[PDB]
Amino acid sequence: IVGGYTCAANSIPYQVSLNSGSHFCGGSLINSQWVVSAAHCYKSRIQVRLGEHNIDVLEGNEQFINAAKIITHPNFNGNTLDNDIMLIKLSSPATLNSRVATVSLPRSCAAAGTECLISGWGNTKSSGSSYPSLLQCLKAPVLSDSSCKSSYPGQITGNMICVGFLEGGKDSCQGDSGGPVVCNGQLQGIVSWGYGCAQKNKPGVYTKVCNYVNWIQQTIAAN
Amino acid sequence: LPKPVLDTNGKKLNPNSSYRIISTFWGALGGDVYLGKSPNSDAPCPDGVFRYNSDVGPSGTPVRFIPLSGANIFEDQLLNIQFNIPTVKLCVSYTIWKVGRTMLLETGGTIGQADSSYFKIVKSSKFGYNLLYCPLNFCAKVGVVIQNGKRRLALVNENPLDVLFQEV
Ligand SMILES: [Ca+2]
Repeated sequence: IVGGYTCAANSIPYQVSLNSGSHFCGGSLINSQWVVSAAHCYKSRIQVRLGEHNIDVLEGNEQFINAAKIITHPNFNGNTLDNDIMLIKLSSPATLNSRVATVSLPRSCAAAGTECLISGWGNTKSSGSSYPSLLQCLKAPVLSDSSCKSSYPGQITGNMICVGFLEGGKDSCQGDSGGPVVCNGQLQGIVSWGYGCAQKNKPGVYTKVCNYVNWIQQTIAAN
Repeated sequence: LPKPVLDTNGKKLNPNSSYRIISTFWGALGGDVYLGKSPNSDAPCPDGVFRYNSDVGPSGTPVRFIPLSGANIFEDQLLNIQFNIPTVKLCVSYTIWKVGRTMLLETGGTIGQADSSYFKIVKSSKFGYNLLYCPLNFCAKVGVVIQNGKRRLALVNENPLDVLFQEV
C-alpha cells in the first residue's frame, strides 16, 4: 500500500497473510475454514496466518494454519490475467474472535464511486522498496468501467475493476496481491495487478468478486 | 548528452553490481527474469531466458551488464548481458545472453567479442526501460511469448517488456 496508513491493530480481522517461509500474498477469511485470494498467488504449500498485525514479530495470539486444499479458478489464465481468484481450505477451522473474523461476500456489485478499504503488507514506495511490518490501509473509490478501460486500454475484462485515483499517489503494490478490497462490509475486490505503483492514470486492478459468488459458495460446499 | 540507466533507487547502473530485471507490472503480470531450462533442450545447463508468472514467488536470477567500453551504463549503448550465479566452467557461457520473426532469447553467448550478442537499454514509451537486441533502428524489441505455458523472453516489436533494474 503506497500512500496508505497503518491500520489500527485488529481493525481488519478478516485479513490474512499467506506464508511460504515468508509473507508473499494477502487473502480474506470468508468462513472459518476458507480463505479467498488471487490465483496468481498459487503455491503448492501455504501457511495461512490469521489475526496478524506485525508480520515480523510473533506476538502470541496469531493463528498459523496450513492449507488443506488450494483451488484455483478453473478458467484462470495467467497471461490474460482473467479469473484471478483462488480458494484456500484451512486444515483446521480457525478460531473466530475480535482479532480473527469473517468478511461477507457481495450481495450486489459495487457501484462506481463507492468508498472501499484496501489492506495488505506490500510495498509502500512508488519507486524504491519499503515493505512494512504492520498492516497498511487505504480508502479509495471504485472507478468507472470507462475510466478503468481508458487507463488500461484493452486489458480490462468484465471480471476486473479499478480502485484508486487517476491522479496517483495512493495505490496497492507488489505484495498486496490477493488482499481484500472491502466495500460497505462486502468483499468486492481482490488485489490482482497493476502497472507501476501509484502512478498517474494507472490504478490498481482488482478481481471483481461479485462475478464469482456462485463459484465460491458452490466450490466451498463441494469441498 | 549521455543518459545513464538508473536502478530502482535512482542510482546509475554499475557494471560491478548485480541487478534483478523486474517488470514494471506487478502482481499477476509481475515476474522477474530468470535463467531456466528450455523445453527439449540438449544442453546440460539451463539455456533459456524466462520470467516468472507472478512476482510473489521466486526472485529474478541476477544479471550484470558488460558495456562494450567505458565503465558506465548509458541508454542506447551496446552491451552484453550475463546472469551472475555460481556455476561450473561448463555453464559459464550458458549464463551469457544471446538470441536464437519470433526469436527466443537464450544463453550460450560470449562477452565483448565480435560474435557476441549485444543489447541496448532504451527508455520505455511508458514507465521504465525496454531492452533492444542489436545485431551488429535495426535493433529489435525484447518481449515475451508463451512457450509450454511459461513466459519466455523473445524478440517482439509489438508490446516490449517494460523493465526496471533492482540492485541485489
Ligand atoms: Ca505477529
